[PDB]
Amino acid sequence: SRLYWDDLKRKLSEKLDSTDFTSTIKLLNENSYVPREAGSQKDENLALYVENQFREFKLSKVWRDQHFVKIQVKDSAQNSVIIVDGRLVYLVENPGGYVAYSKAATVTGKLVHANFGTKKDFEDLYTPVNGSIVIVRAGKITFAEKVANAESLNAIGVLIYMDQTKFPIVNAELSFFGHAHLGTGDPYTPGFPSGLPNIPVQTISRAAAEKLFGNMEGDCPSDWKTDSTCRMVTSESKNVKLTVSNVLKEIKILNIFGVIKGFVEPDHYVVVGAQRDAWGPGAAKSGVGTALLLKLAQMFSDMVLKDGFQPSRSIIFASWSAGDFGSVGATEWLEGYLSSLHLKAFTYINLDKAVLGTSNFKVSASPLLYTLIEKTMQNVKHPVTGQFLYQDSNWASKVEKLTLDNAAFPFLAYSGIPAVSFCFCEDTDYPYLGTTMDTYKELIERIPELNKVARAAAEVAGQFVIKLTHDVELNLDYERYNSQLLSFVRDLNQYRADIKEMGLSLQWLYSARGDFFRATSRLTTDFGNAEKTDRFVMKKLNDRVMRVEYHFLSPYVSPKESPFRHVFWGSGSHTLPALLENLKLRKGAFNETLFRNQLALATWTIQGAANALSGDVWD
Amino acid sequence: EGCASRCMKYNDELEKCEARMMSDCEQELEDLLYCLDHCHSQ
Ligand SMILES: *[C@@H]1O[C@H](CO)[C@@H](O)[C@H](O)[C@H]1NC(C)=O
Ligand SMILES: *[C@@H]1O[C@H](CO)[C@@H](O)[C@H](O)[C@H]1NC(C)=O
Repeated sequence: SRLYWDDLKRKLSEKLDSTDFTSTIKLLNENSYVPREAGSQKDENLALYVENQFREFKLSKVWRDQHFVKIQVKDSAQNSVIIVDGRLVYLVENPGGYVAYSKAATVTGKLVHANFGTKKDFEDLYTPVNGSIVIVRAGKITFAEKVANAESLNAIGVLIYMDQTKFPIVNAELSFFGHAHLGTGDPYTPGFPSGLPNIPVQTISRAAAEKLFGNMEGDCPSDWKTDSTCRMVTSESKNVKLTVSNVLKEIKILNIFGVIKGFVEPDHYVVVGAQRDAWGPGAAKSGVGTALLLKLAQMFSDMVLKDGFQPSRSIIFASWSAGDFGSVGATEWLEGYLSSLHLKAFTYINLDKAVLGTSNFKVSASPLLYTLIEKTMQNVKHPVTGQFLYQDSNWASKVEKLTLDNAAFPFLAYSGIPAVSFCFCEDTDYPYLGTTMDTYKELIERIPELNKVARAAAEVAGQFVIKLTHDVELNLDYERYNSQLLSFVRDLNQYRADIKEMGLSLQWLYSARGDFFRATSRLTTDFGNAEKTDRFVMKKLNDRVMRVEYHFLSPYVSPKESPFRHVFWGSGSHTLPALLENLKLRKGAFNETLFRNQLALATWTIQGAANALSGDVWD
Repeated sequence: EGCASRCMKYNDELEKCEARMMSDCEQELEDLLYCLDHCHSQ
């Protein structure tokens, strides 16, 4: 009997009901696999464990992908934070954590609080930060962005801590880790035998921060909603000395892969991935994802070998290393297939940090995946309330774009592959990420129904996979870009009068929007008319749909200078938001020459994406 | 029918209005955008 969606959905649900996710999470907190910094013996032990599991599940093929990359680690000299009061000097902390890609340096000066280190946070301070060290709270934005924002204003170093209000942790002495590269991948290693900080940056404990605040004056504003102990600026008699001595080290990292080959179009794949490495025990950070990855591979393999599931397209499971350093393992893999990966991999599903709580279900993705997400929400229940996830029909207008710290980001913004990340979470951040308290014990105490929540995260990802691989057609919603383009043109249209003043016209941009619109309609019509059983018609149409995301990567910038080339979701002067940010200044921070080029290049990119949607040259 | 075909009449009205305006189209845009964002293809 040929299986249909209803049969597959009910089979998945059946297998999930008997799956024990918590045993696997707990096994990854055993002493043989913690802590597991990238390139460590323990990371490697876990890789080889994952490999041998994939083999046990009888995946079609299992393989290793190795890279040598340069990371930064702690030196043998301790990093330190010291109060200089001249007549006396005393140690505040030798911190147990560090920030990777810090400049190694020693600096001394005033200490100034900048809240979270957002651009607006700095703008609202009464104290200029130039020539000073800045202290900020973790959260809201990445460490890399905090450091970049501080550097932009000529700060000389950055301290980062977890305040009790946002991060209610009983232990005030807890250390933590992150990285400050404003990018992904290995920023160091040349092309023979970059978003990096030029100032030192260091994580300190809350206790350390509180000792600093005891040498500081001024209450913090109440709208910061932070602890009552917070203070704003060092006293005139005191300065802070920060010493960072981190060193570079070459490591070998292993990405572990397994595939279930498609029955019809094995050369096209959905890729499902999870970070394996972590500073410290990494239960929520890496354990949960890796457990999901293992259980999904096992279940899908069983569905194919025992239950008659015949996926049309391939399913790849990827266990990545050096995720903690900026998706380094995944980025290195992407970079090997510059310009061609999008012809093979048609979607990426990230599993990292999929279970951080119970209250909310959040999703970030390429618009191409929005219909798939919507249909999946209609068919998965919330693991505590029992209600289906689809309770807001206007959800798609609220989604936030993927960020630089999410492993799905480079797949979309660098490689042009539609990608999705999702989680069950709270409003508050999970407090133990990047610490030695990120353990199975803490995770099960905070989420005692962890097994049912993991089951729901598995069901989401499992349903994505089935939808993407089952039918002869691709469930990718290219028409979703009509709303994204129109929304942009709406934002641009606020500056119509500026545009007239400069002697320019939007006619060709309008016209390119209209061309893309009609071109998506025609492609939809063609799918509607195609003989669904003709493997040759369908492979041609599906090949076309797989190039839609890639054609929003600007062809006018080097991926070595600006890796995130996607004009909607990427970063730099070629993006559509950057065009609007410049034009916003014209009311001489505004650059008219840049704007002219930006309008031209955007228009060419959108028009070229419309043309690319036509089948043959004579159409 | 897909969303682009369902909403085609509104796309045409916007283009017709842009064409007039080049010899404010905010409503014609708002209408299209509304139709696109409230359309569920599946
Ligand atoms: C910050 O810049 C101002 C203005 O140029 C300068 O006078 C001051 O010395 C600088 N502050 C420090 C602490 O370097
Ligand atoms: C304005 O942009 C153009 C083109 O990118 C560039 O050559 C020029 O340096 C920019 N001018 C300023 C003042 O930044």
